[PDB]
Amino acid sequence: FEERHLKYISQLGKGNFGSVELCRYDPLGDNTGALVAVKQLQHSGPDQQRDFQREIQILKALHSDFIVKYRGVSYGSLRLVMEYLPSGCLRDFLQRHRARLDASRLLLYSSQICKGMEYLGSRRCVHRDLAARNILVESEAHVKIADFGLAKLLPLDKDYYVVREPIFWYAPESLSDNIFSRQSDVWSFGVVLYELFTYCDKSCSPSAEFLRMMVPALSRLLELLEEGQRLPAPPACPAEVHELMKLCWAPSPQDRPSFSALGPQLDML
Ligand SMILES: *CCC(=O)Nc1cccc(-n2c(-c3nc(-c4cnn(C5CCN(C)CC5)c4)cnc3N)nc3ccccc32)c1
Repeated sequence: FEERHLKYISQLGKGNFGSVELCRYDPLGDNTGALVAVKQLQHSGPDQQRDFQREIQILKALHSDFIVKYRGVSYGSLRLVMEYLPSGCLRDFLQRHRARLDASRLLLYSSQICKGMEYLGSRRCVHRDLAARNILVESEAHVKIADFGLAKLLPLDKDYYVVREPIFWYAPESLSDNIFSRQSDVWSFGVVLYELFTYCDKSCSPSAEFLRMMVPALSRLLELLEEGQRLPAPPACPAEVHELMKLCWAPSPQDRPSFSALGPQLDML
């Protein structure tokens, strides 16, 4: 993509180090292009540049109807071009349209994220940042997984990555030892199920609820969880959905289900 032809339209979100923009790719120069989401880093230390170059590679190598489709890059500051999903992130989506959405639909959105994550597993990829806010809505019927800004691939003959270089979605062994894995994303998925069936309600949000249950955070959370404390059953959440969450939140990652194992259970409800 030629920088000069990525004609700016509007800004969609603004982060700590980097922000995303809405653009139209009009190479013919006649206001008739294709609408893409473009991502840059503004003020960013070398640590954040190395990360952005992986995202571009990881995201490029993924081909799944439940992950944001990479389109290309620009100038190489390097800009990452992706498809535009105008319904915006699921967290804010479930809030707005809470009335119209029912359990059946939340199951559907679960199924799709499950399948999505599963695919990441097959690629030996750990999202490390899986939550309702990092889901996006294509349509009422379709959601895609997003922000691979903290995604890391597994070392070629290992099931886990110890990261040296967010908190309420982590697993104990990620809180305690900064160990990350497929099996840790299953934990995180347990949390997104909570988020889904609370319609991401701010009041009983994962953040609020763990704060209401308890000196710093990481260590107070790691202790709570180690002691067996988990997030509450959401108001009207069905029994099977609540059970799948508990299984997702198992202390030992080897005992947590796989997305391969999760999918069929969610789909048969
Ligand atoms: C709920 C959290 C949140 O705000 N997330 C978020 C904001 C901005 C950009 C991304 N993001 C994209 C991406 N975003 C959109 C998008 C964002 N907002 N909209 C709608 C605009 C119109 N209004 C009325 C409703 C909201 C659309 C569309 N397409 C994409 N690709 N992509 C990435 C990739 C990495 C990080 C963040 C991304 C998310």
